Amino acid sequence: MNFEWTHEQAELFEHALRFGKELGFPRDNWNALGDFGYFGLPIPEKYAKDGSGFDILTTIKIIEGLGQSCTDTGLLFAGAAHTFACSMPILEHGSETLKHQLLPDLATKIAANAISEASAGSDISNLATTAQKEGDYYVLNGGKSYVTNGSIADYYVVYATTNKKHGYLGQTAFVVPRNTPGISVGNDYHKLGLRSAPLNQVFFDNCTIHKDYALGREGQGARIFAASMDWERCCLFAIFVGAMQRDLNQCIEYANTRMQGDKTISRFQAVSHRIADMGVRLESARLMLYYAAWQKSQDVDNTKAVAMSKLAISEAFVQSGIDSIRVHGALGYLDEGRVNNSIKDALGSVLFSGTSDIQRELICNRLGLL
Amino acid sequence: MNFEWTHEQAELFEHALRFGKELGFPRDNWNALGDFGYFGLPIPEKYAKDGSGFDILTTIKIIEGLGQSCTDTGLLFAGAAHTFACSMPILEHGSETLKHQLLPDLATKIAANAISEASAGSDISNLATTAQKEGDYYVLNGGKSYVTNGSIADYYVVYATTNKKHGYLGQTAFVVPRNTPGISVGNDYHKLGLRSAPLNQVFFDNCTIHKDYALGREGQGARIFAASMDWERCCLFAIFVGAMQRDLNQCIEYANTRMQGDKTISRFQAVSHRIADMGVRLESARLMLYYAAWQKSQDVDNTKAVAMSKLAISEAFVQSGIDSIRVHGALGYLDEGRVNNSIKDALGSVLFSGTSDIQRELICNRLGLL
Amino acid sequence: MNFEWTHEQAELFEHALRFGKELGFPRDNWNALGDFGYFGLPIPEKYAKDGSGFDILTTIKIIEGLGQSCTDTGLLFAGAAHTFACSMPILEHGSETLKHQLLPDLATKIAANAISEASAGSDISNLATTAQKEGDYYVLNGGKSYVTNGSIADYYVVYATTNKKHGYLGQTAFVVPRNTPGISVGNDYHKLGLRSAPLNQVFFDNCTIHKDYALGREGQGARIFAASMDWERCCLFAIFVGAMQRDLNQCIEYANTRMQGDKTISRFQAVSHRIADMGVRLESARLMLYYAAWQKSQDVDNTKAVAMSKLAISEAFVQSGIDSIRVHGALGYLDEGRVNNSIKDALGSVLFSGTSDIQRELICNRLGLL
Amino acid sequence: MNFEWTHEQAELFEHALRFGKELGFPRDNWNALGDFGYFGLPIPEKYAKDGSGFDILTTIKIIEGLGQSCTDTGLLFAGAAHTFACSMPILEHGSETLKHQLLPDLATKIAANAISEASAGSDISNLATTAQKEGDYYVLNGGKSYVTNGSIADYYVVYATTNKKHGYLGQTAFVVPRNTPGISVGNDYHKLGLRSAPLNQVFFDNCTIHKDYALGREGQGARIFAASMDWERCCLFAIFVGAMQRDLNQCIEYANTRMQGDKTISRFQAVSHRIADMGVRLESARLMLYYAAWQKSQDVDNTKAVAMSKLAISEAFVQSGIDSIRVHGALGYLDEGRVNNSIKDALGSVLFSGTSDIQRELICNRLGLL
Amino acid sequence: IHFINNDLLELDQNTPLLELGILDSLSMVLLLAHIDQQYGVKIPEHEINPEHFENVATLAALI
Amino acid sequence: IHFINNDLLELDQNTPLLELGILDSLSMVLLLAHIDQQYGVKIPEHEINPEHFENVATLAALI
Amino acid sequence: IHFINNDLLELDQNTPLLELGILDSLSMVLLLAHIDQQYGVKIPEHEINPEHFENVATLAALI
Amino acid sequence: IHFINNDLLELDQNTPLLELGILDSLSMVLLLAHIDQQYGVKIPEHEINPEHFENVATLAALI
Ligand SMILES: Cc1cc2nc3c(=O)[nH]c(=O)nc-3n(C[C@H](O)[C@H](O)[C@H](O)COP(=O)(O)OP(=O)(O)OC[C@H]3O[C@@H](n4cnc5c(N)ncnc54)[C@H](O)[C@@H]3O)c2cc1C
Ligand SMILES: Cc1cc2nc3c(=O)[nH]c(=O)nc-3n(C[C@H](O)[C@H](O)[C@H](O)COP(=O)(O)OP(=O)(O)OC[C@H]3O[C@@H](n4cnc5c(N)ncnc54)[C@H](O)[C@@H]3O)c2cc1C
Ligand SMILES: Cc1cc2nc3c(=O)[nH]c(=O)nc-3n(C[C@H](O)[C@H](O)[C@H](O)COP(=O)(O)OP(=O)(O)OC[C@H]3O[C@@H](n4cnc5c(N)ncnc54)[C@H](O)[C@@H]3O)c2cc1C
Ligand SMILES: Cc1cc2nc3c(=O)[nH]c(=O)nc-3n(C[C@H](O)[C@H](O)[C@H](O)COP(=O)(O)OP(=O)(O)OC[C@H]3O[C@@H](n4cnc5c(N)ncnc54)[C@H](O)[C@@H]3O)c2cc1C
Ligand SMILES: CC(C)(COP(=O)(O)O)[C@@H](O)C(=O)NCCC(=O)NCCS
Ligand SMILES: CC(C)(COP(=O)(O)O)[C@@H](O)C(=O)NCCC(=O)NCCS
Ligand SMILES: CC(C)(COP(=O)(O)O)[C@@H](O)C(=O)NCCC(=O)NCCS
Ligand SMILES: CC(C)(COP(=O)(O)O)[C@@H](O)C(=O)NCCC(=O)NCCS
Repeated sequence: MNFEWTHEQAELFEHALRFGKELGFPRDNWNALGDFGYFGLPIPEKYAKDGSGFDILTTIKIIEGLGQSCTDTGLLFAGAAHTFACSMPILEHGSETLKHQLLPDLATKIAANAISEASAGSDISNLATTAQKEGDYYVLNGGKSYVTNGSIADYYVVYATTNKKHGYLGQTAFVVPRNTPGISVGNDYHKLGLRSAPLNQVFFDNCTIHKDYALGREGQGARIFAASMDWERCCLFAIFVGAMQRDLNQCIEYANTRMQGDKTISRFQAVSHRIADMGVRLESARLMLYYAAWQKSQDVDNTKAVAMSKLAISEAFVQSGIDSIRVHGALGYLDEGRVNNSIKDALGSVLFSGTSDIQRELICNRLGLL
Repeated sequence: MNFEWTHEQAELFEHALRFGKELGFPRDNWNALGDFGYFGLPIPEKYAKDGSGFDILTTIKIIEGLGQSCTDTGLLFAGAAHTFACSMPILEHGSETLKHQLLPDLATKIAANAISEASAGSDISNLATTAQKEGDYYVLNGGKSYVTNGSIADYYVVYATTNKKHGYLGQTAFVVPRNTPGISVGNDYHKLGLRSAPLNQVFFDNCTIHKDYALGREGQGARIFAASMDWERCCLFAIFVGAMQRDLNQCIEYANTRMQGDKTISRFQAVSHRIADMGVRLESARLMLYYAAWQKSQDVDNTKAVAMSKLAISEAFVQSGIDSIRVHGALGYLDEGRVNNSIKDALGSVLFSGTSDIQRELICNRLGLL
Repeated sequence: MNFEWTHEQAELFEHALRFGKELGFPRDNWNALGDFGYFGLPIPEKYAKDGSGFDILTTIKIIEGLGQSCTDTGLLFAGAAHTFACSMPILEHGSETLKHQLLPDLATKIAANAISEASAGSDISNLATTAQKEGDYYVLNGGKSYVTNGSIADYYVVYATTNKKHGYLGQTAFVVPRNTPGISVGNDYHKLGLRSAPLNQVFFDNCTIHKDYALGREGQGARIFAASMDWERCCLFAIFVGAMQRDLNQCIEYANTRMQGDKTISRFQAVSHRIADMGVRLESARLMLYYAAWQKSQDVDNTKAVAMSKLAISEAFVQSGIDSIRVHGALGYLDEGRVNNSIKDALGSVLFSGTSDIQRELICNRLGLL
Repeated sequence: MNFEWTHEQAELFEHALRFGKELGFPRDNWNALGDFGYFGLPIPEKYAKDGSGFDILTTIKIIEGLGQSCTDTGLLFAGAAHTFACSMPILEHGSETLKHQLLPDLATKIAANAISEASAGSDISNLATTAQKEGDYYVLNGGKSYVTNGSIADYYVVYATTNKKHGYLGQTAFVVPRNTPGISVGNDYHKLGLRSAPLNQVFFDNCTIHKDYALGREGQGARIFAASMDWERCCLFAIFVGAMQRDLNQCIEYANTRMQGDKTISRFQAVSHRIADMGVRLESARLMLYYAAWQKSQDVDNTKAVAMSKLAISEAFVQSGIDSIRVHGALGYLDEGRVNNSIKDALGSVLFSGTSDIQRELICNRLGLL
Repeated sequence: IHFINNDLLELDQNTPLLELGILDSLSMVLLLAHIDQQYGVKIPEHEINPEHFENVATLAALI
Repeated sequence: IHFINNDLLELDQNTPLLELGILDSLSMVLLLAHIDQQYGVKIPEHEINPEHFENVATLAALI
Repeated sequence: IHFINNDLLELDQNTPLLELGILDSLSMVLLLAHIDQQYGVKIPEHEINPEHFENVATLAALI
Repeated sequence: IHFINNDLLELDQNTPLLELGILDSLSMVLLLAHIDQQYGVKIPEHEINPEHFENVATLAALI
């Protein structure tokens, strides 16, 4: 029980903090993140010469540093979907040849996770996307309705029903290359926040893909998905802890400079105690983040700590974005204020990787509640 | 003590509800609102042939109906600044000739209220905008930093310091025509919400205006301002009660239709009890709105009820906009969802007419707290 | 739409305010309340020479005044269970002879409402208490687990299953006199608050009561109960609005007198804005109370407004009791402080007449949520 | 960065958990705690043969285990005031002879911390209790208004003004033996919770104590106090994390057993998601507790982490006590329910060691807010 | 009246509504509301009873 | 009028109330209220001006 | 294994657990937990499959 | 050290800091922090005393 980072971890962390200011779809910034090592952080050298093979804590701590120093949160979010919803299920359940095929470019080519449908969001138990096997190939059919990185994706990790009778176990996970005929993609959705992370409808119209693109055994998809959500819900939300620290830093700096009545506004407890509560929720959220990443490296059930962390972090991020605007007044409501992006992105964060309601369902479950 | 609207009031209310679907700066919709009678609602026939001379309750009830049926909340907000921050101080403190000059077009020409400065927001006690009298004229100097309707304004209601030694009583209110030389206006600010209500910086560089444009006696400005904020904080926020009802209606309709697991999501208490709390806060906010408008017609100090109503309504609107998105999931985060405009507009509403912190300062004051 | 009380109502209200300081089981204070007219407020003169025949608004306004001036909230709570859970279902569904028999002493003898069981609390759909008819008599069997006024009751309004097959309609309401053989009562429960309102287990062991003691038709009990809960949830909680005003008054007085650092604590916004929020929730709760009582006199479905009012009032009362202690510091934690009774009583108020969860279920229902 | 307890720490923790069920003023249970080692946990063997010399983490973890298994929270609270507000300032600022004199019985005689006065609570800057030096002795005069352990104390750690002109530095800390003539003590105050921790007024009427009873240099008292509050706010509140876990455990067990409508109440999300939020706040509070204790062993300023932990823990405890009652219904409102003690004790916990408002003032300070 | 199947249950004319719990306190409100919009009938209090609400057939009868 | 010193400030008849900020928007409300309870006078709107509220002496004059 | 009936459902050895939805993502966790306490078996990942979890009989087999 | 005037007060070398309340528990933290960044000095515990913190002049002395 200690909260000390190694010399090497502190150095990687300040390296992430320094990298922030070196930054349609911002392909240049995305490539710069690849060069920094962002998509390679949890990948072993065995599968990518620029993989880092870091443990979960070093990973999330670097991501936390990127979230603090990079203003384009949407871009970090896109890169983290790619790495944790796609690269990791490939690392953990792909054949050895598919791993050597796909990962070297993934660690550096873009991937998108596709499970949500028109009638499947919080409930992914009855997917309308089907995969019939024919000989050495699978034939995929159905639409996926909210694919992050859809328009820029070279590969889709698709979850489809292979056997409606096996229910929770009747689903398989595939890696569908872009360039597989039958794929069409809608234009990027206009949405509240996160403009740099494309969100698209993808339709699969008789997509024929070779057996070797399937992830794990047939019928394993629902648990492969749960395993990728354990990565996304744990590690992606490190971004938002970094962003909250920047938020808090800007509110401290502003409240100590902005004056109303030849007194600085921090002298009002309505302002200062509001900022205090930002720091309390942040330290709470950061600590729950660290705790969840540690348990994940420990071989126990870590779902409760991960659901808690995603909840605490995402809800704190929403409160952080409201409070940041409240502290800055009209300045925070204006776009040049450079402040209202937090609330716009944070409201996404209580939806994807499963809404706050669904995290609590998980928490209840792991607590023993029938 | 009763909550019954007269036959005539119910009819005006359903007339406002029906008007909503008959709808850069949307000048056409603004003129259509003028024809409906929106800027004329509290104006007497004595000063405009299309003035309605309604009491405060009939006024706010019609405005509440417009807020429910018109999706462009920003446009309603613009029109209400014009009517309640500008037309009313003109009605209540303008000379008889200025009233006959200005009001007939105001009730139907556009007005903007200008008090905020670079260093004056929540504190309007030390305004850097000066007005030196010279003969029969006043010479205005200084910038106003957040003028709603700035770019479209034909008149500005400007508050300036005329006598720094008289402090709280050293300020005068003027009606500065657009076309007074020395006025320059910045481009519409890019801001989080309310795109249809322009927000501009206005600079006044040696603006010479005739004595007859001053509102009330010299040195009365701070109390003329407080009197216009009593109109804006009471009546403008009727819009947001109307918008919350639409929000609630869309969440009821959605939760009864959207299914997850061949059950509608309203069967989950995380959803339904969330919508219950939307209805409780709405009924609370609506009732506090009505109560404040009634007291305003009653000749007592109504500032406490008005500050309470603005607080309750604006904070409920923020919660309403978050919850509306939570209920709709990804659909509510998408722009086509037609839902995320509430949170974007609501965050403005806890700032203008004085932030939530400042309303509580007023409430404390009227409660007796030293 | 107005918020004006008649001259006569204001006078009754100040009469309730003046009555407060004229005050095991405090039988003397209870009789003094009878003399004041407390149990007679909604009873017509036709059934009691000291009945007042007041409408719901005059009733609740007087009760609100008693809650403000009487420190024994538990005693007011006991009297209101008696009047609204027992006297009213007798007035509204009793035979003419039972009304002339029971009501004159009830308006002035004590009554207790008994529905809760060991396995029936929030769900009163499957009551284990049975009533078999034999000739001209009913035979009651079963325990009631939380009877307010149990030990002091002269009559019990008992709800029993008469026909398990008719479900929601298989229940009848009876008036069981104390002195009916087979009744035994446990000692007053030790509980968190409300010491002056006894709470008892009552067992009914083959209680034979004449047909004429049944309330309404057989099988009507569940709806007779819902109708009495409409009285209790609307009118009883008027007490707590009165108590919150006293709470707020004591926090204003204390914050303006108590000094820390030769400044009064009201100069800290952590204190004063806390008291502001007490006043906002109070005005909200009071207004929702008035609105619910008005709708109840209007012949529409008023369940949504009544559930909202009970929710808002009871939850505000809990917050009021916490905040009252926070404002007073250690003094409020001490018993002589005369402050910690609010939180102790308020926590009862979110349970009886149906928990906050159950009110929201009602609200959801009346909103249309499936 | 890891969350692993050593084998020895886990064993001490389960030893604390097992000790709970081996249990006016409960002197027998207090002595049993002494035998277990509770008052000796942070004391070195150099000053008590039964001192444990544990580090802060092992200390708080054992205390957390006692808070989970001992139902008498007030007794744990009394013992922790004694150890952390009195024993520790003696260990850290007492002469070597006073340490060998006082500590062996303290580690096993009872001590009480006395700073609060009639006009000094949150502000301890102007203490009316004076200490004039005369020769080799100090003469103490003044009342202390809320002394935990007052009636049972053998020693008082008294903070008095020695030099009004040196302000924040004009205060000295003394160890006043009970049996020093001139001490009188009031009867135990009747208070909301914590019956086993006596709370008393103590008056000092010309108490003459030898120079050697002073703690540290004259004028050091205010910082000696801040140093003892760093111990009390960090380590005492470990009790409440233990108590919240018991609370949560009882709500899980109850919600999985209690049925309403032949369904267990945990199947309602109003119940289960409420219990989820209990677990989230608990894990947050526990983690902030651990983090604060670690920083305290690290030689940095740890005041911000300690104020955060006390805030988070005490406020969670209040919410825990409300929610525990909500989950249990009427059963939780009844005393035999064995549940309503949490809210009663928790409301104390947001007052002593400095109210929640004062912790935020500290947090603001350490964040840099002017 | 597939209303009872979709809106209230998410069955035929002889399924016992009261005996098996389909109409309770809440579902009754939804049903009485549907009976007012679709068929214009506002069932008075006296006639809410186990005869008429035994099942859909008896219920339709009273409408 | 040590009211201004305790209630509003927590000074004499020549201290300039408006110039140094003692009467603002909030303090005015507290003062007008005290002027209604103690002296029964309800200062009309027209006479709130810098002449009468220059200081305590001028203020007392108008009362 | 009336555990499945009380804890998970609040049925026999041939009721199809996967096909009719009784074992999903959440219920599986409760079941795997019960299988560890009552029978000491910790079902490895590879053997969670539709053969073994077809029904109680096949499930008991694998235990 | 106009730091004391802006940051802590929003005065000269002889204004008594302790006697008039300018340095308390909170302001001390801000001051000790400023003394570490601007002048690199980390004032040890023993030397926080009324001699050295009597005023700015005595304080500057100890720095
Ligand atoms: C920015 C963004 C990016 C996204 N990227 C992706 C992506 O790359 N890939 C992908 O597959 N999806 C993605 N999504 C969708 C995401 O996975 C969400 O889970 C999905 O939006 C949530 O389901 P839904 O929108 O259909 O809402 P619904 O599931 O219909 O939920 C609507 C409401 O019902 C509630 N609800 C539902 N079930 C329950 C329950 N059992 N208990 C209580 N309440 C319940 C919800 O919490 C919510 O309040 C993204 C969404 C956003 C906003
Ligand atoms: C959409 C929009 C339209 C607007 N339109 C207009 C317009 O037409 N005309 C116009 O004049 N202005 C307008 N404004 C500005 C408006 O009047 C606000 O009052 C102003 O934005 C608030 O002050 P500020 O932005 O300078 O923030 P500040 O006053 O600097 O406040 C910053 C923070 O300090 C807090 N604070 C300040 N003083 C206190 C105090 N005494 N106690 C506690 N906390 C305090 C605030 O509440 C806030 O949290 C508009 C603003 C918006 C967002
Ligand atoms: C001071 C006091 C006086 C009382 N006096 C009387 C009296 O005179 N007569 C009388 O008959 N009773 C009385 N009661 C009991 C009262 O009517 C309460 O309804 C009863 O205590 C609540 O049910 P329960 O205690 O069995 O809790 P439960 O019904 O077991 O509820 C436990 C928890 O489950 C929740 N829950 C239950 N059902 C649902 C649902 N469908 N959805 C969501 N959450 C749900 C509850 O809200 C609560 O959080 C009194 C109670 C108190 C505290
Ligand atoms: C169970 C219990 C045991 C105790 N044991 C002891 C003990 O052993 N020894 C001892 O010395 N004391 C003890 N106390 C008192 C304790 O130290 C508290 O600090 C004291 O009760 C708080 O001050 P006060 O009660 O005078 O309230 P006040 O200081 O008068 O505070 C009243 C209100 O004003 C607020 N307030 C005050 N100053 C500020 C500020 N600057 N900013 C914002 N808000 C502010 C407070 O937070 C509170 O809401 C105990 C108290 C309790 C309840
Ligand atoms: C389902 C329902 C809401 C019944 O509602 P209904 O009779 O209006 O249809 C019911 O479960 C209920 O009201 N429970 C509340 C329990 C209660 O109020 N007890 C009061 C005695 S203090
Ligand atoms: C101190 C005070 C409350 C003045 O109150 P008063 O004039 O009623 O006395 C003042 O600071 C204030 O009202 N600020 C609010 C700023 C504002 O409302 N701007 C509106 C233009 S959108
Ligand atoms: C029931 C369950 C909780 C499945 O949990 P499980 O696979 O761990 O057993 C499931 O409904 C779920 O996790 N939904 C979340 C939806 C989601 O996370 N989409 C992410 C793509 S952005
Ligand atoms: C201003 C300050 C925060 C002093 O802080 P400091 O000594 O760390 O500088 C002070 O007012 C304070 O800590 N008050 C808390 C009162 C308290 O803790 N009493 C405890 C005995 S139970």
